[PDB]
Amino acid sequence: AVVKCKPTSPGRRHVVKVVNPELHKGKPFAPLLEKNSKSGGRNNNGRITTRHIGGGHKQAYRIVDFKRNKDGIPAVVERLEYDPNRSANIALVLYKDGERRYILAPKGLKAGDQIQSGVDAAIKPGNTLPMRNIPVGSTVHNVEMKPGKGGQLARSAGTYVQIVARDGAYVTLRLRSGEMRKVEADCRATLGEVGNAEHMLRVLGKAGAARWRGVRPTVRGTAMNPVDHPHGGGEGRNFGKHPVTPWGVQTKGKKTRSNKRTDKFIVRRRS
Amino acid sequence: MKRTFQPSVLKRNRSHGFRARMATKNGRQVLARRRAKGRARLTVSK
RNA sequence: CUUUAAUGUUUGAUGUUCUAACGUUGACCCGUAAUCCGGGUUGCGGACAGUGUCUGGUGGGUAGUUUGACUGGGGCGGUC
RNA sequence: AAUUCCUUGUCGGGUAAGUUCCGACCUGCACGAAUGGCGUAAUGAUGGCCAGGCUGUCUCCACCCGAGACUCAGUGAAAUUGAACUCGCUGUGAAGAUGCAGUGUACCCGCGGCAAGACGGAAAGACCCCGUGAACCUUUACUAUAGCUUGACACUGAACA
RNA sequence: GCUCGCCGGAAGACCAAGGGUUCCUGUCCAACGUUAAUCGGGGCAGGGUGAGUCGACCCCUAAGGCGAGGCCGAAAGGCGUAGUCGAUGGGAAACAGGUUAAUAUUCCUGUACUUGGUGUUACUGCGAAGGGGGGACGGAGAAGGCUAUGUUGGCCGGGCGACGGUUGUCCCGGUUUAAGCGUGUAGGCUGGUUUUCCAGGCAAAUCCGGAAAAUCAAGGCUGAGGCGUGAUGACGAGGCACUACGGUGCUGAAGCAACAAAUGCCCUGCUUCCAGGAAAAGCCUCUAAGCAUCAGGUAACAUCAAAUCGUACCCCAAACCGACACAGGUGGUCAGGUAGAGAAUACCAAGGCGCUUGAGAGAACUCGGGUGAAGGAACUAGGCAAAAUGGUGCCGUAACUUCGGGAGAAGGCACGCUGAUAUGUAGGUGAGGUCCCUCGCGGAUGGAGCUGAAAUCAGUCGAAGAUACCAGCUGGCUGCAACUGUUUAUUAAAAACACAGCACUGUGCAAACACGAAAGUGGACGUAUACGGUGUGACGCCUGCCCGGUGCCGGAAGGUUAAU
RNA sequence: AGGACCGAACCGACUAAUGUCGAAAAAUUAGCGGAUGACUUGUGGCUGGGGGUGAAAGGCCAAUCAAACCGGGAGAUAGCU
Repeated sequence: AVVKCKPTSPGRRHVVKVVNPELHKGKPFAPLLEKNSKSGGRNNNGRITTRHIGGGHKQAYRIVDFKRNKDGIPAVVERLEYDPNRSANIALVLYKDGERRYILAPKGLKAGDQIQSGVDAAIKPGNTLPMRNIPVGSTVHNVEMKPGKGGQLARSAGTYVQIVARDGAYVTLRLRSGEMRKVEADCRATLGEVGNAEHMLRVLGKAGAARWRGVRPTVRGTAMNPVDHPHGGGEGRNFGKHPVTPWGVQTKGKKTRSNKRTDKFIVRRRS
Repeated sequence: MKRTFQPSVLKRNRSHGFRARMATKNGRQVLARRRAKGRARLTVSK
């Protein structure tokens, strides 16, 4: 529910909250949780290797199942739980034999649905099955790149991936970025787009509402003095250069992909 | 106002004690020169 | 000779298949009550990638320095 | 105009009087559309301007209460200092004289005050220039160079067009 | 010793951090104390800190540290797996009274408690680094039941009062009591109960989970306070004797009820929001190999063990950090009365101090104040500074607006006490009595007693009734920046930075990017509704023309050109 | 409900006066700003010198910062005093 707010104070005026009554208010499922540090955007050396990261609210990791090992066992969806790591909603699912797991929640998947994995599963939103059995021209998500490794593509909320063509050994996927790449046909994928499609409509209204997400303020390069940033300087609002990074690489259009190892698997780029 | 030396005797020993020097290469290199001029209070301890 | 099509040959450029070098930050087994790492089977890549020596280009990202004198103070102008 | 040099432009309002302020005019030295243009309610220890109330801010200060100053007792500093029997004036002089010349005036020494001078004290001027002095910063200054990139050989093999 | 004065959410009382004998006593006054000094945080001699329950040590882990091997690196070394450390966190248990010149939840008196060992007795499957349960958790708000505690009454002692009155509707004091043990309440959570099966919990499992069937509709868990015992004890005002006249010794009354009430407790609850809110052990339960004659398991009873270290004292300061006995700095706990919304402020209690130079004088001048005729910004760069405004209730409110705001806009009227309404109301509280009882810390009714606003009317005093302290100046026009925020510690708080929002652009995961010769980490245990970089800066209207130059992107006809 | 409002603790530092061999190598006094949040605070960690960190001033990094501190090259050099 894209609910605009009433302007009873400054900052509250522009806020939009996506209230969902489908979520569960209670405490999450305990033994599938664990700790998760924040690390402040610093590596093991100690230096800050990623700026603006830090602060924020303390959050706990929910162990989610991407590989979908349980093939053939039917499973029932218990509830939906908010996850502060993903942008997408996750679902607690209970199996026919007793194991409880988490999955990424698809679009039309309310609590009370029936899903399973395996090759003989019906092509219905929620199941996961190897890509050589999914019909060409179908929307999937949680796509693995290597067989039984992951489930990597189409994980953020409201996304999907279109299967296009099958030439025997490989299958073409029109990705979310308008990019068609090929993958090994033995990988698995989960039908239907992922849920929480209205995540994009969150506007945050105030300045502190990005701080407790863990995102610190960013200082423009033209604000600093020229020993810091390669824009710098100024006797008052002077730029005069071409826009580069803080380390002197051009930022306003400069193709930085250099792999040559995965170029054999793609067809087009960002158009 | 708040001066620059707030003592904390746990915090002093962890960074200027004995084993704080002996755990590193250059820290043992200090105590070789500390012994050479005969420092009585050789490190800061007690 | 100017042209051209075929043959023969020499010098290279691409492209396709293979796998045995090599990659694997895929799975599984063992070392082992261990998400490192080593070993093993298999799969996917594959003579690419990546690395070394040499070399063209780029390179204020970084460093060492240069930026003259006369002059009715200096600068500008003019001169040597 | 936070932008207008000429300039206090010109006109209207505000005041007895307004180089500021408000409103317009366009003649824009030298505004202008994400180095954003013009707006904009609320907000501001924000800049300018006007009004009411209020007052020792002022006309022009008066009195009073305490704390130092002041006298006595006890302890007891400091910066500065070539030596001093350390006057005014006109002049002369490395060119603004307690010290030279002329001349005047002035018993010896405290105390409380004030601050004109001793080019007073403090800080080897920071401005200015000089040094074949230094540091940082910038760039299409010069030479380098990490990085990114090209090709050759190597690790590196077969087939096949 | 007598008065006087100041603090009293401290200038009181406890601790941690940090000091290190400064604490107590006898002793001396050279130095030290900004003066003297018989005094002292000074010198000198002695004395002083007692623990199964407080704390450390300890068992457990967070951030993070070291890191066998290992990966990497000219070298030194870097990173990291197994592990092993690291509290600011989680884990067994004690309170009341007394005692010293100096210590105490440590000694003593009284009353308890905890986990172990050892034994014997009773019965039985016990058994892991393994499984699971538990431990175990945010922010905000609303309450409701209570206590600490206060006030009044009763009661008990003591007084009847230096000057007018005061045996009474009079004045002063006291009315205190723990841990534990027993009770399971206000209230909170949850449907229980037995039997069968199963590919889940890296093995196994009677435990966890799952699937049902039957059975009953209850059981269980948590839980402040209350009341019992603890305790016909202890304490206790006041007396009695002695007083080195310091204080000691000895008996020693009442020891109840009512109301008010916490930010403390129930509550780690409960509702509700999104920003989605540590781990591991102790604890409980399940089994593996293993032993199943034993061992071990619980229960009972007797005894044994609980070692070591710290403990004085200061602790918002004369003892710590500031060179000083420096107007500065410093985390936590306790928090009484009257007025007040209140931990503000004012006056006081407990308790603590008068700030280590005084005595005179009453000049200018300076600092800190108080008052002022008439004028009221004429001052000045400028209303800087002062003066003024200030509380509550009701009435009353403009342009504009993003419909929230503006707004406490501006402005008005009423506030003291006394009596009546009403021997103190509305309201809260709740005894006796009476009815139920599944028979209790029960429910229903009952209304005594206590407490008690506020309003209206009638008077009434003063110049002034929000009287003290305490406590907004207001309006109008415009600049800039949307906003709260942040910033030059120590001359700049701003229009600067930020910011939500918008856009361009990079990036398909072994991502771009950053740290690092590298290994590897961060990005991210994320995956384009994502991440990085850049520029603008809410919101509204919009965002024009120019691609030569410079960069980026794409192209291949030709020129040119490196090692080779 | 709220980076809501008034206002102590607490955190901050706009103005004036004082002080300037100070009580103080930045404070006192009379006001002032925030005060449920991008708050503030305790104990312990992490990041280092051409490096750190930075809601960005070239600020801060032990009273030191347009390149800390200590030792060493080193008795640098000094056409200057």
